[PDB]
Amino acid sequence: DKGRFYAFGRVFAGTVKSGQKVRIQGPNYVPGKKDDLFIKAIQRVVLMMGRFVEPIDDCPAGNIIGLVGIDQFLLKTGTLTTSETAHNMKVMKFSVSPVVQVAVEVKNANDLPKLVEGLKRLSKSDPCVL
Amino acid sequence: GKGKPRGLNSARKLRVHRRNNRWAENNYKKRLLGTAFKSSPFGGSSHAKGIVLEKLGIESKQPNSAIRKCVRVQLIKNGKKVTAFVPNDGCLNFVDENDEVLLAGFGRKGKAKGDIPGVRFKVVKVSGVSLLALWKEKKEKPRS
Amino acid sequence: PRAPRTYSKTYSTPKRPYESSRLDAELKLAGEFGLKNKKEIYRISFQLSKIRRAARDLLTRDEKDPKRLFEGNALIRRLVRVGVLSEDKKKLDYVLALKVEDFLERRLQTQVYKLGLAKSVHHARVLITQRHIAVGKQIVNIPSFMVRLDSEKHIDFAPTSPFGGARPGRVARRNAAR
Amino acid sequence: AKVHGSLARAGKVKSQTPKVEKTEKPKKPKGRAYKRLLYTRRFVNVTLVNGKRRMNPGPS
Amino acid sequence: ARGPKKHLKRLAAPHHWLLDKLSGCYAPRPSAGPHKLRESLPLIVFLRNRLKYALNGREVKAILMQRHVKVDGKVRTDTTYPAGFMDVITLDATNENFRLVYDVKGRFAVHRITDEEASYKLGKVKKVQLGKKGVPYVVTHDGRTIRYPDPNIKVNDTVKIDLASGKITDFIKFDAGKLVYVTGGRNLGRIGTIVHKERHDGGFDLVHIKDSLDNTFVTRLNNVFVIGEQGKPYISLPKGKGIKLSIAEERDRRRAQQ
Amino acid sequence: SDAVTIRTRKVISNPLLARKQFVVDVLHPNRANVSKDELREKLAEVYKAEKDAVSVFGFRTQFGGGKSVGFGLVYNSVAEAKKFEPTYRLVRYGLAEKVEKASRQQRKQKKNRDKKIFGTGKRLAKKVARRNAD
RNA sequence: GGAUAGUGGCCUACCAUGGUUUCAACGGGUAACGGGGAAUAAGGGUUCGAUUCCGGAGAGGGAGCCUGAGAAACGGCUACCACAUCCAAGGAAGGCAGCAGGCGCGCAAAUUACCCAAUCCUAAUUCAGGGAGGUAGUGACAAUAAAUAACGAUACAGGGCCCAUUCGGGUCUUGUAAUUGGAAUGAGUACAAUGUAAAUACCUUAACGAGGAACAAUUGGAGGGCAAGUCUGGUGCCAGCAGCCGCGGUAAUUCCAGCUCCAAUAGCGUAUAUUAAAGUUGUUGCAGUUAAAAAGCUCGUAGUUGAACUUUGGGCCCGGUUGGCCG
Repeated sequence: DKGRFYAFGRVFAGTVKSGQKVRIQGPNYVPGKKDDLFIKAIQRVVLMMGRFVEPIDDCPAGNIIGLVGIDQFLLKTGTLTTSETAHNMKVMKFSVSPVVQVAVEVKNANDLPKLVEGLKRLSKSDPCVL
Repeated sequence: GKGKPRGLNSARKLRVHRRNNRWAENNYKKRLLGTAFKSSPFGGSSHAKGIVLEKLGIESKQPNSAIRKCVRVQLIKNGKKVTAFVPNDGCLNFVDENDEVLLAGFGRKGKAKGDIPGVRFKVVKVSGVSLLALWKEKKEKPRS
Repeated sequence: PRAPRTYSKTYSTPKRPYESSRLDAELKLAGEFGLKNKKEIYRISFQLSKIRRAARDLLTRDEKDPKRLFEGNALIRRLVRVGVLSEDKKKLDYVLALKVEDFLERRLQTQVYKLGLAKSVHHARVLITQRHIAVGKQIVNIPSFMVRLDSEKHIDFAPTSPFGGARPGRVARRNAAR
Repeated sequence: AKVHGSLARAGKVKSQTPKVEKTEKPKKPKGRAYKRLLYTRRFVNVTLVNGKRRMNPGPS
Repeated sequence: ARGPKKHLKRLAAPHHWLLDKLSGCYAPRPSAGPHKLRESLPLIVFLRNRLKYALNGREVKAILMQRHVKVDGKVRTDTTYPAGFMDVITLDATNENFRLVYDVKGRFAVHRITDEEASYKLGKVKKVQLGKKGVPYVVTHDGRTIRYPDPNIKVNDTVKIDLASGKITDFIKFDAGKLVYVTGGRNLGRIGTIVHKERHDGGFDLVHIKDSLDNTFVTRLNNVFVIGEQGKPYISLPKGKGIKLSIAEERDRRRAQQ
Repeated sequence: SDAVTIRTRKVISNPLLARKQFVVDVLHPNRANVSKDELREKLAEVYKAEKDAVSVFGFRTQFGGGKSVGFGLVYNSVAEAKKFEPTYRLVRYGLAEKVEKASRQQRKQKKNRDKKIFGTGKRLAKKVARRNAD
């Protein structure tokens, strides 16, 4: 669909329950002052399988689980926690930094929102064009 | 006799001036002719989103001096060209190219406000957040 | 698709809101009778407008008019029941001459001040919002009761009140226990 | 007659102004107590009379 | 609307049953029967909100088929039976007989009648006509038909059905000086005397009725109901006797009672 | 609970269904409320009935407490009470037991599947047993 | 003459050339279903009215038709039109503007929940069913009440008035306090009872639940209209403010920050539309020489208005309403 991506992830500590207040911490977040720390709760929890949604209310720690109620806050990576000083993990070092560049234009009408939402879609789909 | 008909059965006759002479009022032909529906670029509504295409700047008119840091927005409904203006100082930094912005009127119901010429639409919401709370550091704009 | 329940507003904002003389006048009344906001005074002024407007349409009729007397007799009976009109001036004239003070001093807070159960208008507000004072055998929490001089002899501390015997109190219990 | 004016001086006064914190003050009584505070400070405890009533007199 | 309609919503109900508005948004639609839908009273509200024996609909349902209520002599079991005017309700236990009559105010009353009065019922004949095989028959306001009437019986008269064998036992001629009950219109619920009436041979025949206190009111002939002659009624009148005092007098009457 | 002094108002007799309906007012000074079963036990002797012969409902607590207003019924016989009173209040104290019929939505789904099959379907059950055995 | 259940150019054959229209026909569109009504104000009046009730239309656009008392039924079919599912390629099954819920669109609009317990309806009929309906969940659409605090004792500063024994008491006070004390319940916790098909909510109430660092209330302005600074610091016609007039070009009563004040208060501001304002739509109730406006003048249709005159009076009585000697 359009902009309803389910966020794949891995749970290490705590049992994730659908419909729970969640404090999302981004890479720029620090435990000292204000950052991109939002208190938006998670809508539900969906199990990952062969292209179909499996609703699950709760899931314990130590597993790998994707969640729904995200993708309009985060950009590339992040962590969702509830502790007041939950430190973020190390920054992932990508394989190859962008080198080759091209100029993208369009000869059609003012489809700027379509192109920007498309590039956002690629950006969220994989470590694609920044 | 004041120049107006005063017959006991002159209701229709007195009515036909009232139907045609009332066209002079601004409230009449601006409402039941469709000017807001077909001529105004807002569609006769209260709020409208849009997409920014460039960053512009207009100076001031008579005795005055100010670059108002206006913006150019294409509305998502009618697909027309409309020049907007942020009513807030220092909000040029937060807005950027390729931004979904919600705008509204100026309170004048369709004429330019002051020393800023041409613009009749004011930026209200930016990328799902508002500029008023943005200056107060209450909320932070999302990156995307 | 049930029948729509009727609702209405009980106050009207003025056509002239910013007059320094008007604010000083209403602030004197609000503070004197112990009011928290200006909605309460604006509420009873709408009733003043209503009752004056409601009385106006009777005087548009000749004396001894069947609608005028029945509505008039019912009108004077209601306002003399609540006591805003004197007993011997029931001549459908002082109802229009009635001022904001008359409808304001019939408030339960004022009568609590009159009977001296509070000794201060602010004290009257705190003993009525804490369901400490009752009328007859029913406990009243709403500050505005418009006692009608018929229940006035039963304004007394409720049997289930900390001051009138009963339990000593909540905070006093912990201090005594400590 | 220009439409491409410079867009560099936006947010200049806001960035250069000194930053200070809100000074702590005793808590105010909200509700009927505040209007009573209005009652005393306007008629009961009016200080500066002279010729006409003032609200916030300045340092003379 | 694709044929007839079987429902009544609880805002189009005529006021004379005095039903509320919050307790449900529908109305207990009476079925087709002796009287019109807008001119009858359902038994559901008559047993629950009028006389207060029952509190629930299923309670009323179990009452009827247990063979207790008897309407117009017959037992009957329909919950939505359209009870109307001059319908006798017979109760085996509780020794009470009910006759539904319009009250002074203008609604249905709770008048209690004796068993002897419950033995007969008075009706308003609508049309007299010679049917098939030439046998004449008359039809009352409830639609019940009586055959072979007395020649002197004409349009707009009163009959007394035995209520047991369905046979007439007494008739009342329509003329001046007859006690009359108004049934319908804005001025229903009164009883006066017949003095005169303009023919007005263009429809909507009009009559003038004077009350016992010289209160003259005018109502159509479609709403009148002869109940006797001057001073001698054939039925037990309800309390108040439809004098309809001026609106100031009920306040005086209520004040005097208390 | 202390000196309840239950008083009955608007008492009427209904031989139509052999029960009496009335509105009951109670007073509970220096007490929160009164539980339903105590009224039923306390109303048995005043109207000569037994414990399982009175049914009550309502009792909306008045603001401030100390008094409650409700409506009560008294049944002449146990067998009579079963065939008048609905099941919801019979099961409440001790006079019935509501066996759960699974759930509402399950019943609708089962009913619809019954409509989709014509006849008893036992011939259909064995026919697909052999045809889908492979 | 056919058909209907019925009258009828409803249709057919013949005959006649008729029928409507400046008293606004006909034709265009309606961000037009109509009314019962809502907004808003002395009166008059203006706008809106899909929307809780009634009367009409639709089941995606037409047409045809089945049964059925009752349908041109689409949660019933048939042809075409545009979509669109499933396919182990023959074909089968479709119309959520019914309830939830999903996508597109849009400034704009909620749960893929529970119960038939209530108010009714239907069937062979108490018993069964009804996303009818009710309840619950989200919800600052709009409406009502109403939290965030009251009270004592000390230090100043007082006003009538007693002493007139010195500027001493001030005996009664109204507030200010980097003064201190008790008493008070609520929000929030929920043992318990009632509530509800079961519940969840209201209230009662074991018990826990203020001394401020706390249980912390905001939205805008302080030049005029528009009540609220000639306070402090920063920028210096740049940034800007401002609904209008209007301030900033190194002394800002208007910009940005701190103090204070003002307006409303769990409400406030902003944008669009309407109403009173507007005697700026003027029938009530506008102006027409110079503010915008007497057609160049004359004749005249429709329309509007249009002379006076024709029953005035005088007596005889009767019964109703108001107050009035005599209570």
